[PDB]
Amino acid sequence: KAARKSAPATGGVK
Amino acid sequence: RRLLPFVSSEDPAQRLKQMGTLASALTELQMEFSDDLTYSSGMAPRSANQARFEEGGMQVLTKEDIETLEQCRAMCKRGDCPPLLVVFDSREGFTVEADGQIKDMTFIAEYTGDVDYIRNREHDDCDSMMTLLLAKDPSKSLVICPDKRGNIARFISGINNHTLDGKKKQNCKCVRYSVNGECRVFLVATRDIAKGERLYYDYNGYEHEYPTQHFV
Ligand SMILES: Nc1ncnc2c1ncn2[C@@H]1O[C@H](CSCC[C@H](N)C(=O)O)[C@@H](O)[C@H]1O
Repeated sequence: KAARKSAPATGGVK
Repeated sequence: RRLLPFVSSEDPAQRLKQMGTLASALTELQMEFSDDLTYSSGMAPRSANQARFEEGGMQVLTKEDIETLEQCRAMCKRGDCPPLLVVFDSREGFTVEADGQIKDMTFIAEYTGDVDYIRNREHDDCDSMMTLLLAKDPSKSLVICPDKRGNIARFISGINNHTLDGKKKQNCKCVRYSVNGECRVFLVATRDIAKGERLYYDYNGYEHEYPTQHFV
């Protein structure tokens, strides 16, 4: 059923 | 806020020991080391990885930050890896801990592995898939799959997103940046990390596709 980590593409680090 | 290069362990024996724990864990998963995104047959071609397809656009890595990225990459080629240890834990599996100090805003690693279409991995059991590109047309969305090839990033733990105090363990962050028009996934320290401190970031930093209720 597929588990996926995900990260934002905006907003920078801090 | 600018990306900082990591400081490798000064003792060459410590660096070889560090690199050995990573090679040991890759061997345990029958994986080949790979410090870059790879485009294999039957998966996605390098032409599919274009940041302009990202719905809502993708932040662009600045020339100053690209320079730092290139230094860290060059450091890893000659044997100056970041000060990290892959360590087995009975409740988490393989984990990554600092084997030296890592300052706030320090580049830790790129998330590498095979680039594939999300459409091609709807059934895949791999526990370490990481979104690369989220396109308006879902058949163009891409995911990094470090099941056959990858680096230390696939071993870093995530936080429990369900507990009242779980957020307190996060000491780094995963971000996606456009580099030369392509999507790239990087890990950066978000506070000063002490030697022996285990690394944790938020696996669900954009979508909520990773179950974490049972995480420690
Ligand atoms: N906080 C946490 N508590 C328990 N397990 C965790 C965890 N963070 C990550 N993991 C484990 O790591 C998996 C993500 S890939 C991370 C590397 C993995 N532990 C390994 O041995 O190769 C998760 O599915 C979970 O099994």
